[PDB]
This record gives sequence, structure tokens and C-alpha cells, in this order.
Amino acid sequence: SPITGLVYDQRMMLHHNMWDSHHPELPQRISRIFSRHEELRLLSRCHRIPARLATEEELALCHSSKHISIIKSSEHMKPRDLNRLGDEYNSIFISNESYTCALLAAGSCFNSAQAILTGQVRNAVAIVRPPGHHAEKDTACGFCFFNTAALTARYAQSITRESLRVLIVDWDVHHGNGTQHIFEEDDSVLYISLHRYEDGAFFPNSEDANYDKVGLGKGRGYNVNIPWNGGKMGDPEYMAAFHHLVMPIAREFAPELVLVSAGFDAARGDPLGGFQVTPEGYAHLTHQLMSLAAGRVLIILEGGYNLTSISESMSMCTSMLLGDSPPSLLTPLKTSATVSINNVLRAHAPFWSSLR
Ligand SMILES: NNC(=O)c1ccc(Cn2nnc(-c3ccccn3)n2)nc1
Ligand SMILES: [K+]
Ligand SMILES: [K+]
Ligand SMILES: [Zn+2]
Repeated sequence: SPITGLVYDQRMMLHHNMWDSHHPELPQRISRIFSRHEELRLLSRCHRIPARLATEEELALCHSSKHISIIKSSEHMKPRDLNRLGDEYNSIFISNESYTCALLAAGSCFNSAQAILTGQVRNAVAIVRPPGHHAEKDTACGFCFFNTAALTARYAQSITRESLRVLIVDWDVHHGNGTQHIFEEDDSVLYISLHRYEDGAFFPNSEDANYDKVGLGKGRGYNVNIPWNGGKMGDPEYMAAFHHLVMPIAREFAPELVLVSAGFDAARGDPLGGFQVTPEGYAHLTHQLMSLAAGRVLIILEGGYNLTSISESMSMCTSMLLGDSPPSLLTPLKTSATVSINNVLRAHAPFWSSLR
């Protein structure tokens, strides 16, 4: 009821890079975040939600039978065939434990969404790996095998109603290409992504991440890309994007469930992101999202590679979900961030009355 759920399972650490033990998507990303929850005495304040495996029928909510079979077959592959398989995708490493870990990341979030929708908890945090937002219906991409957040939105609809309004806010520094594509023609799942773009120089290097990709057919206006260019964005820019775009659109949509594709790679210290969002910044973003869907928010870990930065930033999010007071939070925005916000406003004003 006025309770916060938490899911963490050390078995998700088994997925590893056998060729490059220093690859940034480390097993210790989740163990360090979990340890930070214990240090801050946040863990004991949460209701512990068990991890479970997603079933193949559950993966079929978003992914093709071919994709599921190929990833599933990797459990039995010798190192040379895992190397060959991983090479078929853009930025993927596979071990014999990868498939099981991807299943545990998905099942953990389904048990979390279930705990929220059955009223066992009000909100929840899922300390999971490998991430999921780059995974497409038919392919793995950018360290992602199955689209955990997209699958969770479909799972939530499968236990309530097909038309359950789900908002996905993706604040990982990378565009969730897989999430956008899965729901592109869908008006029941509003996808809002903030991401470093650099006119396509930043991963995943596609114009699909630009502000003018507003969705297709009945999904027109239900895909909101907030792309950053020419600038090391931080709290002022993220707070402004939430003030002018994320919160007015989300309030008009009136979601019944909020999923956060919460990568912490836009954080200060992240070696891949190059951005400066502070743990207090993430706490303010989380607190804002809690005003939606009667507080039904599920925070799902995506990217984020500086171990101290992700541990502090995610723990700060859990603290906000537990009802703790938002911490003290800057400056005028980078000129290109105003350009980006204004481009999104022009793109989405025809679909949202709150922007007009
Ligand atoms: N949420 N998505 C992501 O977090 C995401 C996905 C894909 C990439 C591409 N990439 N960048 N650096 C690398 C890299 C660095 C060191 C060793 C091997 N690889 N790989 N970046 C980030
Ligand atoms: K994003
Ligand atoms: K959509
Ligand atoms: Zn990322």
C-alpha cells in the first residue's frame, strides 16, 4: 500500500564479457547499487520483491519467435560461437549465462509491475542487468537482449486491460530505439526519451532519435524524442525538459502506470555519457514522476557505468519513492538545450493542447 518495492538478484551478475573483463557493462554495476541501498539503510525500508524468469510466451509480447530462439540457443554455445553470435549485432557481448540473466531482468520487472498493480506496493525499483531499451522485436543491440521496459508495459496490460495507459520515460543518455519502434504505432504506450544525439554522432547513431519522429498512424504524438546537441547537459537542462515537455505531456496523457527506463549514464562522472546530471537531479526527476498515475512508478535500471555515480543516483531515486523530502536543487540553460526544447515543442504542439 504506501510501500516501495525493491527487486535485486545476484544471479544477474553471471552475464559477463569473457574477452574483455573491463567492458563497462559490468556484473558489479548491480551489486554496487544494491550495496549503496544497504549503506544508506534504504533496503530494510523496502518490500523485497523476488526475481523470476520471464517465460518465452512473455518475451513474445514484444519479440519475434526467431529472436527468442537465437538468444535462448546461446546458453549452449562454445566461446567461438558466442563471439560469432555477438558479432551479428551492434555492440553485443554474450556468455552462456546472458539469456538467463536477460530472463531474470524481465521477470523481476514483471513481478514489480504486478506488485504495484495488485496494490502490494505503491511504487518500486528494479536493480537489473543486462539493460533492455535498445533491444528490438527481432534483434539484440547496445548491451540489450530483450526490451525489459517495453515487455513490462505489455505484461502490465496483460493483467489489467489492453488499453492500460502506460508512460515510459527513458532518461538513460542513449535513445531507446527498441522501445520507440515497439510502440511507434501505439497510443496506449507514451514513449518519452531524453538523450544525447549530436546529429547522429552519438550511439545508436540513427535519425530515428530526432525530435521530428512523433510516432506513426494512431501513435502520432505518442513518441516524444528530446535530443541534446552541442553541450554537456546537466540538471538545469533536464529540469527544463521536464518543466516544458515531460510533465505537461504526461499530465495530458494521464498514465495509469509509469515505467522509467532509468539509465544513470547522463550522470556526472559517466565515461560514456559525458553529461553532468547529479544524484539530486535524478531525485527531482523521480519526485516529479511520482505526481503521475497515483504514484504508480517503476524505476528500471538501463545504462550507467561510473559505479559510484550509478549507486548514488539510483539510491537517491529509491529515497524519493520511499517519500523522503526532495534535496536542495541552478543556472540558465546551454543555448543548444533551449534550441532542442523549442524544436520538440514545435513538433508536439499539434498533438498536445497543454503545449499550445
Ligand atoms: N543504454 N545504452 C548504452 O549504455 C550503450 C550501448 C552501446 C554503446 C556503444 N559503445 N560505446 N562504447 C562502447 C564500449 C566501450 C568499451 C568497451 C566496449 N564497448 N560501446 N554505448 C552505450
Ligand atoms: K533516453
Ligand atoms: K507510442
Ligand atoms: Zn545508455
